[PDB]
Amino acid sequence: SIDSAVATYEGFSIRVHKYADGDANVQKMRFDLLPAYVCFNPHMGGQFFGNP
Amino acid sequence: PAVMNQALAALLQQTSADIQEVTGMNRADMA
Amino acid sequence: PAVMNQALAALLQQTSADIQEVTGMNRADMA
Amino acid sequence: HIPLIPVYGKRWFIDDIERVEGHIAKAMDPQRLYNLQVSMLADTAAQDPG
Amino acid sequence: MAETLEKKHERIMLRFDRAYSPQKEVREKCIEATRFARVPGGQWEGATAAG
Amino acid sequence: AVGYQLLLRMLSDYSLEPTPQVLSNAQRSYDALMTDTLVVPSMRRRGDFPVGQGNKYDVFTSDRYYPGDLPLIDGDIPNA
Amino acid sequence: QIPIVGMEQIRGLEKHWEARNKKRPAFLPLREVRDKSGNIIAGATPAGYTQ
Amino acid sequence: HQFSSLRTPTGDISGQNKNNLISGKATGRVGNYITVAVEYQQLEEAIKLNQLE
Repeated sequence: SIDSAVATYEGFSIRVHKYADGDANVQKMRFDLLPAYVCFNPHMGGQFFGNP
Repeated sequence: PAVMNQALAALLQQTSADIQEVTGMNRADMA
Repeated sequence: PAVMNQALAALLQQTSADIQEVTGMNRADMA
Repeated sequence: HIPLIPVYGKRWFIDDIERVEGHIAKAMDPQRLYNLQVSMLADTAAQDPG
Repeated sequence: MAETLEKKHERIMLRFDRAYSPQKEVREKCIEATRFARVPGGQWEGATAAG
Repeated sequence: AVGYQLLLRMLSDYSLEPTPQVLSNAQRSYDALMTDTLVVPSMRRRGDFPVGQGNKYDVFTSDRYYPGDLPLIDGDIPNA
Repeated sequence: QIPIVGMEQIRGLEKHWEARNKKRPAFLPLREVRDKSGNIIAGATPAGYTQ
Repeated sequence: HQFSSLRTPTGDISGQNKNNLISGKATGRVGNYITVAVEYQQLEEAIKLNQLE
């Protein structure tokens, strides 16, 4: 029971929640995201620099 | 195991019959 | 051995009846 | 005349006050009791399976 | 004779209050019945949050 | 009652044995004590149990159902 | 229906009883009924069930 | 019922007191019966009473 929506940017979805504190009489908003990374094989990438 | 009491089944039957009974020459017969 | 309690069978029959009951001058009688 | 045209399902005049009724008012209690009976049956049935 | 509109408006307001006061439970029951019959979550309204 | 219970719990200090008449007196006094302090909780309704249409409820008064506990909602701690 | 047991009978084993419908235990453990002198009086079955 | 208000520059009423709902009643009671009773002998009604209404 909290007003919420989602938004999109560059193929990523972000969840936005809008709520309020009554006694203090304030309104607040939050945007949330959760990432996840995997590394399949370390032997398929790295850093390269120019040889002298 | 779990069991079913007689009162619940009786209430089920009574309410299921009563809803239909309450909800309803030739024209005078219609609701 | 295994047994089937009365409540599960009662719910099975009740829901099987309710699905068909809820899901549906001759033309007016159609759904 | 006032261009408002009222339509009533069933209308009566009982105590100096207009009263109206449709077709759903009379069967609210049996329905809302049947729902509770079904819910309580489902919970008890799911509580202890075997 | 209500020359001003500020004098005509409160008469309308009192008339509206008078008309609203008695006919409040009939429309109460009508709205309750419609919401009960048509809203997909209305049959359990009045105790939606309970536990 | 208090005296008989104390006698029962303290008689073993002097190495004696209570007699059945004293035991019966102690039990009777304890029963008289316990009679005066009953509870009988008298359980309430359920909470989702509908109240009748004959009680003439109103919109702003709610009470379509017997009163019960109500949830707490917070928008800062994502419990859900 | 709810079973009725004794505190000394079921103490220390509540975690197995609280989840007999979620997990699938092969059996359920329960102690016996004992007198003040340590002698056994009744089996491991629950005393009864409510009506 | 009667109430009272509060005045805050911003609407923060967290630390102040709130109005409580004290309820009162007016009680009425019944009084004593009012009785007017008369009697008369049967002979009197036949020989010496007319225009009883």
